[PDB]
Amino acid sequence: AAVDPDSGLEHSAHVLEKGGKVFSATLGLVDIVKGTNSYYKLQLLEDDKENRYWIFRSWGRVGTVIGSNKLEQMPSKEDAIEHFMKLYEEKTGNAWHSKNFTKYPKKFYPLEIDYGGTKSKLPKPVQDLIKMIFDVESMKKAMYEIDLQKMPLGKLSKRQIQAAYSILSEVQQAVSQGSSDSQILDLSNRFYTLIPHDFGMKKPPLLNNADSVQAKAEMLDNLLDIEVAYSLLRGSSKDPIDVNYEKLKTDIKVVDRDSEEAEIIRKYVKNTHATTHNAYDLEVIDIFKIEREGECQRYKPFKQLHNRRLLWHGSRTTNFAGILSQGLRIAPPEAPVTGYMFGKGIYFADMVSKSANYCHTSQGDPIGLILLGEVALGNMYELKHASHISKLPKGKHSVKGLGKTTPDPSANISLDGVDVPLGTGISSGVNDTSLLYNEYIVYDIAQVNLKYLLKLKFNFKTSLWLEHHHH
Amino acid sequence: DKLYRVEYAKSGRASCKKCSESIPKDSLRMAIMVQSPMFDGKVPHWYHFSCFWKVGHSIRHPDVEVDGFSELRWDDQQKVKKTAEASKKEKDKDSKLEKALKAQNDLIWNIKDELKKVCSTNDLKELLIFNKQQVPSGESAILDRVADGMVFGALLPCEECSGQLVFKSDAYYCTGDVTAWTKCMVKTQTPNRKEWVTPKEFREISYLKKLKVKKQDRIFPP
DNA sequence: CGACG
DNA sequence: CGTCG
Ligand SMILES: [Zn+2]
Ligand SMILES: [Zn+2]
Repeated sequence: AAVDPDSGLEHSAHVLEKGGKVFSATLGLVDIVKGTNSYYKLQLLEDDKENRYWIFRSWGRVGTVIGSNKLEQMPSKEDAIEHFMKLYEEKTGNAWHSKNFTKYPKKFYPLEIDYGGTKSKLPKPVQDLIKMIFDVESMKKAMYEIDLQKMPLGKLSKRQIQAAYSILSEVQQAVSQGSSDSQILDLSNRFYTLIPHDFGMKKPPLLNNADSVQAKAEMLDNLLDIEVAYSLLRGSSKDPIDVNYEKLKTDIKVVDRDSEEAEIIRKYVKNTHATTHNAYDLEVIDIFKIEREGECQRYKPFKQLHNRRLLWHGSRTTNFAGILSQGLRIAPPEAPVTGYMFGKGIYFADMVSKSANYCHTSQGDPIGLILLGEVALGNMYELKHASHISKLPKGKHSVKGLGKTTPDPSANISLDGVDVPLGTGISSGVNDTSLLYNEYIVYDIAQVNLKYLLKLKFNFKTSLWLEHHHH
Repeated sequence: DKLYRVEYAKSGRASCKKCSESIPKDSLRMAIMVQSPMFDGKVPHWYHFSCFWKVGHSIRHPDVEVDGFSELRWDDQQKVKKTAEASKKEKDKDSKLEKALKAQNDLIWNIKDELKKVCSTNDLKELLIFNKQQVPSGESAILDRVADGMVFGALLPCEECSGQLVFKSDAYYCTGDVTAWTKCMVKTQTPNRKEWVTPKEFREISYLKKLKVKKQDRIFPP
């Protein structure tokens, strides 16, 4: 762990360890009523050389300068440890070690901060792709960055992030259930404790606004996915490239640029993109035929199904590692909703614009990844508005949200007996609908069979594009 | 809750932020609540009642802008109200209710003075215990609540959190914990209460109260 | 939050 | 503890 710099000893000393336990604690205390949003930091420092020991306290209000600190030199290590444990028990009401911690009123709560040959023979496009999805520099940057607006008190262990996730799901259950205002206040206090927020010196607000709650749930789910990817990176004589390829449990091939299926893919991408809600254009780079291990088997129950279609899906590149490792997955029942309008399931789009907007690519990383899946839709339950459903109606296999714009159905194409909606964007005759582009949804992981995967540059319409386009 | 505060000095130890001299104990003092730079909490900046108006604080209405006004002695309330400046049935009943308020105030204060005269702090703690009342921190609050109970009755526990209620300037606020994370916020001007019961030990001193229980009911600000 | 009677 | 900052 890190030595708090307000002590001026990060180089002269180091935080102390013993019995497989570290002596740095970061406690939060919140009351939305009175508005209190306080932090308490406690450390026991040991000089890198001699038997010199310190106790460092700091306290104040999160994301502000209100507060103070104190550094004491202790005559010994044992006196330091006694001082540390007694201060901890004073400020939290619990002991230093305990399987079952119990919150006590007016007492702080502890926060779980997370600290810390060459003989490959694969084709170069695939090697670049692997370098892309298993990138460690970007992963470590995003994992252990320093954003004092989102994480005013440091990185949070995945445990606490999922705890707050469940608290938000409970908040939504409550708001649904004609809840007590106090039932909401308890969860609001607990959440803002588990996840420190920089509110300057304003009273933290209640979690009544369900929309901002969906937003915070999206944030927490993003952090969870990043934690999972990092844990997957930390999986010799084989080359590291092949080593990380074997983690995927998928067979990858590169379609020939001048191929025919490749040209059909390219026509799909070109037709179904729209510069109307996307300030960029798409450029294909490499096509990839993928075959996941076992997924080819679990999809057989549906291969004789009707209305199998080849559709888009798009996520951030970090997850793609996992996505090839364990196919596409549905959310759990205890997780909250993050914005999707049709419950928890596998989502697809028929227009690359929509699914690509979910790559969240940046002008600094114009590259993104995007999957093509043969999804067995069967019978479409067609809806125009949001609806958090649970049971499909008797006779339906999938759901479809109808937008105001759709590929030209007359241009459909059959690849291996699979409809492909590569037509151009035209108007659908659907009146009184909220979606702009169609959405397809299934609720059984086995109804999807990943077939292809694309690398794409997002050519943004900035000064460079403006010069190349005006000359 | 408010910005300004007024009370009798609980200790002769606070230095005035103007004249930087010890404010004596039990003396009228006025604070301005200011945020602290040392920790995440407001702190009172105390002034002698005199020094407080020389700092140019333009208090329009003390009864509302100053926390703890409704709990001072009557003549001191009048002093704070004056210094803050430098239709028949309606007005008639207005005057009569004002006199009733003065009555109740001077009454509670005579009770507290008799108590402090005859009883000890532990005697008052025992009086509170016997009546199923929580013992607060601070001699002042102890005898304040003893008087509350003796006038209106042993407060009955909260309906939800089961914690004791306490009279604030405007209502009986609950002081209990609905959970280790958040505190309770019930308020009401009509709290349930059973009759106050002085233990028989203090009967010799309860005749030193001459009974005079009365059937009074807490008069709240408009 | 620490400091102090 | 119960004040005070
Ligand atoms: Zn003064
Ligand atoms: Zn209560």
